[PDB]
Amino acid sequence: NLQEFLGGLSPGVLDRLYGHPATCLAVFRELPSLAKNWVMRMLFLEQPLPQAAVALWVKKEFSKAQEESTGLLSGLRIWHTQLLILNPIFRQNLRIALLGGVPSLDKYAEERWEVVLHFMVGSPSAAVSQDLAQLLSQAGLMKSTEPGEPPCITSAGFQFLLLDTPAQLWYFMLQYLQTAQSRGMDLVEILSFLFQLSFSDSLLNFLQHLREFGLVFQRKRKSRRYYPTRLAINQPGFIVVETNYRLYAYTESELQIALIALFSEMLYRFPNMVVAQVTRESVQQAIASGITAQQIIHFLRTRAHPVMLKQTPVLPPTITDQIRLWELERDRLRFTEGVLYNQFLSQVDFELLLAHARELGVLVFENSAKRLMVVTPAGHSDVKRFWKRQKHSS
Amino acid sequence: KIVAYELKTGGVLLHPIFNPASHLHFSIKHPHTLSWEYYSMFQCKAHLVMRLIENRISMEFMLQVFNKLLSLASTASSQKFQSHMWSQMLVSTSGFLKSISNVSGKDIQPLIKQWVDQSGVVKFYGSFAFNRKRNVLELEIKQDYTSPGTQKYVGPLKVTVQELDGSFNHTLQIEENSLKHDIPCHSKSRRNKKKKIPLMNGEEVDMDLSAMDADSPLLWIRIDPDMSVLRKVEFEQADFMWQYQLRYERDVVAQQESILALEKFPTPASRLALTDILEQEQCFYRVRMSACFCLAKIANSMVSTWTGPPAMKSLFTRMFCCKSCPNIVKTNNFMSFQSYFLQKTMPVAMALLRDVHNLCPKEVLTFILDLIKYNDNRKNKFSDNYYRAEMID
Repeated sequence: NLQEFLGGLSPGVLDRLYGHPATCLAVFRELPSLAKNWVMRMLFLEQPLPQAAVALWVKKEFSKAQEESTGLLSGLRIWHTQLLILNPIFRQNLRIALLGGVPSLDKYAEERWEVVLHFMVGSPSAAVSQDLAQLLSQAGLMKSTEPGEPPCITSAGFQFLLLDTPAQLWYFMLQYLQTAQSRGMDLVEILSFLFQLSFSDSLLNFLQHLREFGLVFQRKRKSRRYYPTRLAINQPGFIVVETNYRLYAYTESELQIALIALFSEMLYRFPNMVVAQVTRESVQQAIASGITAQQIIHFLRTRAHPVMLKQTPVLPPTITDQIRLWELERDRLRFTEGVLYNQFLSQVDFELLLAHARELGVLVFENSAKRLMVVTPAGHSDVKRFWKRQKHSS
Repeated sequence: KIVAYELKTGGVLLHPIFNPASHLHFSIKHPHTLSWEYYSMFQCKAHLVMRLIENRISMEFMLQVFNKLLSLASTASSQKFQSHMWSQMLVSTSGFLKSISNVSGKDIQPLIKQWVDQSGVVKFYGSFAFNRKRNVLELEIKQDYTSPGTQKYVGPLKVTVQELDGSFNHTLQIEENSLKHDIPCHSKSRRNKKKKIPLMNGEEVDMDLSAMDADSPLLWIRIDPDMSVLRKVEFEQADFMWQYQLRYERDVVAQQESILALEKFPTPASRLALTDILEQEQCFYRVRMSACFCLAKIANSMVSTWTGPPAMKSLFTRMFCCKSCPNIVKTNNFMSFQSYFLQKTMPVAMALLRDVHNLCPKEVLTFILDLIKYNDNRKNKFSDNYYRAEMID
């Protein structure tokens, strides 16, 4: 979430990111319930106040809200104890932010995201863009390994595909920012634009990428002015599920049919409907590709036709249980690197060695009944030395 | 005794050649210049080297050597010629080796050259590792040959490995550049079924295999079990292997060395092992007398963990006191000669118990004083002087 993204930041980047135009307001809206009230209170105070007052300024009931809000805003570093006055820069910017100093667009965003997903899946016809392809490849959801051949889809790719559009886009933009820092694009400048949307060379490239994603559209041969789409700020279902593992989806866009075929066997395709079967073969194929039953169940539930909304639960218990059992049927091997010792002599002496590999992060599996500790070869030169020291101590 | 003396000061040189031994402060050319401790260790090393010659050339051939010497002497002892033949009553080293070579056809000149003419004992440091993939046991035996009393051994070396399929002997060739010796290991199909594990002798016993490793079949290893060299072994087993070697071995020197090596592992499984040794008649009595002192040392080391009464007290009241009165000792009947020795050695080890304050507990001192007060010896056919003297000790 955006709260996680902002919490994972340093004070030096935080105060700079608190730009005058929008950031002080976008981060304010994040404040879930009560911290808004305290920010408004001590927006006009130039004198810090004791912490005991803030502690006792919430009744005994519902105090956990007080502690959680205080911790969240301490992490955000909106104020400092100074002994709880707010940061002067944030106070000034917030005062400046508080009395101081379309139908075609949504369709465009939908179509652009749909073609992006078409390219993501193995669609022969899709929009071509080398920058988009390499960005998706380095986002961790795609791997090519051969420039001549079109890139394939990794295991995480299917999971990302089956996610809903809001979370899908949000995670995609999170990965975009994380890779922006890697490629060298300043994070603060690009981040501030997202906040400003909900109200330079790097800016131009970032806006180009956003337009490729379909969140914005200049509409004037790439002019300075832009008109953000609905997705920039941040529908009825069509699938009918039977009790015999049969799906009737009122789908005209090929994207939905492809998504359904990812985990179902298609039987018929009518102009305004398509018939598929959820069989062991298709479900286990999806599970092997990497999906888990939770994504499939959530996808079918969110794309649930209004006819089946009346029944509770919306998705039949037999279908849900069958999908879950099919996914459980498979349990899979793992991969790690390690080295094992033996002849550990005294018992109380083996317990002290277990804490050496656990603190360094090179321990995989321990055994106090046989004395059997696995150590990765990456930290083999540090565990052996410790063992030698212990032997010397005797 | 001899490895302690030879590592302490130089070494004992049987058969010197005329100084041959300059590492020690007296001359070994005459018996009246020898130190008395050197004379005692000389006789001790001489009879151990004769046991080694019996190990190479069997005991019946050895008794035939001695009978040939005695028979030459007794044919010599009846002549009247003034020493034409009376010098057959005098033995030498060359005559003894020649009589050995006459009766057996083997000469012992490497063994004589190593253990007589050379004046040193050997030190063995062993450690093992079990290779689960190739099912082998990789021993690692290194010698300390740079100490002042030591020498380098290059002969063969017997090792006895007790695995789940039984006890197997292996001969290792320990040349100068040798360090790793790979010996093969057998199955672990006596852990699949509960079957009895066969021992060094022909018998077999039920073992509790819960402490054993799941991947290794081997229960214990003994480097040079028959004491066929003049050696000091320092083997690094795991503590459960020492406990299995204390419980189920049919060799008293291995039970003694496992008692000696269990003092470094104060775990409660070792306390259970020594307590099961102490309760066990049909164990040799000098092993139980050592297990008393080992149990006292282990009990001193695991204070602030010890649960019930002090060590060996409940065991003393179970073995040697009345059933109706626990604190009154039974009247003295010393006719068993093994529970007499164990009874007179158990409070002596029990008095080495110490509390968290480093003072002997007043539960053991009161127990010893009640052993002294309630002592009645008007009924046995044996005297009480050694038992009362051990009570004062």
